[PDB]
Amino acid sequence: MSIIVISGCATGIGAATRKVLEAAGHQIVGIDIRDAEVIADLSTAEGRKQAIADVLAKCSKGMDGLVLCAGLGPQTKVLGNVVSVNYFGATELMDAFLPALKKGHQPAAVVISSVASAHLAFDKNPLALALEAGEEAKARAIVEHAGEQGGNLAYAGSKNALTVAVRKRAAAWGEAGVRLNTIAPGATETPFVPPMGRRAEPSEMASVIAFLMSPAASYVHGAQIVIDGGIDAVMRPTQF
Amino acid sequence: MSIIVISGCATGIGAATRKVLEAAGHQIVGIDIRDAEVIADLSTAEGRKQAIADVLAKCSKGMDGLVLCAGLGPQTKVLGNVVSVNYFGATELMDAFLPALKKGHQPAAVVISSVASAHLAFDKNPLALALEAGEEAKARAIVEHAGEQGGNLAYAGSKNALTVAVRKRAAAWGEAGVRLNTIAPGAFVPPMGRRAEPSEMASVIAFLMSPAASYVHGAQIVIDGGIDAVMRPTQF
Ligand SMILES: NC(=O)c1ccc[n+]([C@@H]2O[C@H](COP(=O)([O-])OP(=O)(O)OC[C@H]3O[C@@H](n4cnc5c(N)ncnc54)[C@H](O)[C@@H]3O)[C@@H](O)[C@H]2O)c1
Ligand SMILES: NC(=O)c1ccc[n+]([C@@H]2O[C@H](COP(=O)([O-])OP(=O)(O)OC[C@H]3O[C@@H](n4cnc5c(N)ncnc54)[C@H](O)[C@@H]3O)[C@@H](O)[C@H]2O)c1
Repeated sequence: MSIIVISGCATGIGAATRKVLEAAGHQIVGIDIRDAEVIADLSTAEGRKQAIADVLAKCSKGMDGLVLCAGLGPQTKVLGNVVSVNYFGATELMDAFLPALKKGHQPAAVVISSVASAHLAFDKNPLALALEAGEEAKARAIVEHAGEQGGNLAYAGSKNALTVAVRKRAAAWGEAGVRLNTIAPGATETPFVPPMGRRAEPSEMASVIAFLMSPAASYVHGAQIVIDGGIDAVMRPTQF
Repeated sequence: MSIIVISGCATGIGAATRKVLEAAGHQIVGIDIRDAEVIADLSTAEGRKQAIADVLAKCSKGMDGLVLCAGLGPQTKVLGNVVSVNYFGATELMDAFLPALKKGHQPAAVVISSVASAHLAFDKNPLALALEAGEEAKARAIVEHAGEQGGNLAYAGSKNALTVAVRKRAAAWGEAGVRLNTIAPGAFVPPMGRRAEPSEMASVIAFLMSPAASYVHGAQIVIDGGIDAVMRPTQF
């Protein structure tokens, strides 16, 4: 009846989000390497193509929501996968799912970026043009040839490009009647109480996603919601 | 039982916020020039000081929340008031209420800034140094001698300084165990294709004042139907 598609649903935020949205009465179609209705590794072009097809086959009448939580962190063995999953794993899926989203009830989507998205300027992001141009092989080569902290480049670079990608889609998605926002998590407890000085439980990310997926955020669109206990504000008080 | 102080409660977002927070079971202590438990004019230092004392008198045991919605837009007769209310009307109150908030239950505060806060860079803000130093007379003088479109300067400049002020208070409020965030209402046709209802600003404030936002602090939530994204895709 009310379908919400969730990538990266097996663990962390994706899993916590699935739990919350399921309690809200939604039917979840998850995408992940395991424990998901759609088994897929989004690190390759073919893998996402198949994941997209498998999802749509289950959402012929459309979908009410989309939450893209799949992601890989810095210090991932093969840095090329960080770029593939973090960027294309999100961009290709949201772009292919928009038609189905347009047919849903109060359709909304949330993309999980990262506070890291702001540690680099898009115009000075070594991956920007390649990613924006869909040149996956090139983007993966950039980080695998970066050397020193190529991990941070791959992570912050993909996330920064991802947040911009989402923001540049605001006009089109708005026209389609589908809200699209990102959350930018800070330190999460992935293997109430004031936020400053502690990590967040994955559920604290999920509670914000639920809000962004609900009528309470009916006028929130194209925004990046930072969920980091205040760290970003201390670091960049004049930058927002 | 659960007290939430709301400035600018008489109309707009402040009125809608009072409504939603009351529907949640909160007791509201409003601050405004009319239709409020605390009648006050935040455009002057003495007005704020009196407003602060009147509120604290009703919150001797503390308060659970604070929502600062008082504000004046560009094209206000006397521009000095735009700066006084938008900036000092917010900063002096949040600073004076922190001790009370600290005594609260899951205390949180929301300041209403504006997407206009992003139209200027803090280091290029003619009011920045003046407002940060608490030089109200000088700040009012700047906008009153700005001539053409002093209204946009007063507004954007006060809002920009406000967001920065709130962010510069993240460390202290974080240490005090009180969350402090801002929402930046939109202020042509947005991507979502329509104007916002005050209730759509209030529902976000309600969220920020709730446990659902337990890990959201020092953030500025833009509520503008997508305009900011279209205008500043690479800036956030
Ligand atoms: N915890 C943090 O420090 C932090 C901070 C900022 C942003 N984030 C972001 O939040 C999101 C979720 O992070 P998390 O901390 O909950 O991690 P997690 O490991 O709990 O979840 C990540 C998910 O991505 C899936 N995944 C990984 N590679 C995949 C692939 N190649 N194909 C398909 N699915 C794949 C995993 O199976 C997993 O379910 C990510 O986008 C991440 O970058 C995390
Ligand atoms: N929705 C929008 O158009 C929009 C856009 C961007 C920012 N904002 C900001 O949101 C806040 C409230 O906006 P609104 O649209 O609900 O406005 P509104 O006019 O409906 O409410 C503003 C409130 O401020 C009060 N106020 C004005 N001067 C005061 C003073 N000198 N002393 C005490 N109280 C005073 C008013 O009486 C009123 O209750 C303001 O800070 C405003 O700048 C609104």
